[PDB]
Amino acid sequence: ATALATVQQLDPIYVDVTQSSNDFLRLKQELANGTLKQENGKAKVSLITS
Amino acid sequence: FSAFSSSRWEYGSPRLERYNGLPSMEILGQAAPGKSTGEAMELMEQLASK
Amino acid sequence: VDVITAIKAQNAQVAAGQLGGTPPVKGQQLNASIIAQTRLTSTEEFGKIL
Repeated sequence: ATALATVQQLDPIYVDVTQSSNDFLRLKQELANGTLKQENGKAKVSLITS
Repeated sequence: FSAFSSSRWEYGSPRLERYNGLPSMEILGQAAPGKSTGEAMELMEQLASK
Repeated sequence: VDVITAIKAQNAQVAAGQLGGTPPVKGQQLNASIIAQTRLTSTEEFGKIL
């Protein structure tokens, strides 16, 4: 079970982001009601550091 | 904090007064430049009687 | 002991604060009081302590 060493790749990076469920569902309902608009495909994600 | 809490609005008094142990409110004001204070007091008593 | 602890934890007053409280940031135009968990007032309310 105990690992010997770790090898990591850093050129691309994953970011796992936490959303409250109620806000997610409310925004989904708003988008389904025609109040919101979507563009192309995957939405843009920006970062703010510490 | 948004996963288990809600929010709403209400109406409340920002200043509660009490006189001699009972809830009360106060009106403060002077009299006319050309009349006595006592006559104004009597008329205010008559108005409060209504 | 558990009943006493639960009563002391769920039947207590909490000082919430104020929306737009002191010291405000430049540009705020909304100030209001915040209401939170208050003292229980009825037997039906008092019997729902978990």
